[PDB]
Amino acid sequence: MGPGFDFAQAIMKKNTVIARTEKGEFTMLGVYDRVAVIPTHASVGEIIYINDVETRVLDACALRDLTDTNLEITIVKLDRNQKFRDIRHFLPRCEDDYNDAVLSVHTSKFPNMYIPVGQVTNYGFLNLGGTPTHRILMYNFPTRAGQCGGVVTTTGKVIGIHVGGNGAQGFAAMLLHSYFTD
Repeated sequence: MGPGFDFAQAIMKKNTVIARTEKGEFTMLGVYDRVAVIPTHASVGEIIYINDVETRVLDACALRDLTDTNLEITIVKLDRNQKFRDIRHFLPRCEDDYNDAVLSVHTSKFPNMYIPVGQVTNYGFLNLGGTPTHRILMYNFPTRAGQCGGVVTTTGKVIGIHVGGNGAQGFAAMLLHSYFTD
């Protein structure tokens, strides 16, 4: 409908796949080469389905900060025959607050879904499903089961992936440029 939705659509149309694990179907953001991200609660194993194709997992790393606290981001390298468009230049370098974000989801359940979530707070610490978690972004939208892995964007920046909610607020794990240096 406007420039926020434009940037979000551009990311969804080229940099997402549908990932299926034993724990469900997730929006999965491809960042560069064969490297993607997914919430750690997806429990990625040795094999994952990518757009309903059986795919070997070459590497999976559940990120933690240097306090050894959960960040809820798993970086996956996929044995796929095709590279993602490199979007690392759209990743923030530092922790920050944002105005006017969009949460975008693409699964069998919720195809072509875009949600204007408004102001995004650098929330920091969250007890996420009983797990102490750092680098959490918060938005005041009643997000639902099926939106985990959703991409959070502003115009020109990919800032996070949706990892949970409490019925009134939604929570995303930050993406930082420093996670994807190679």
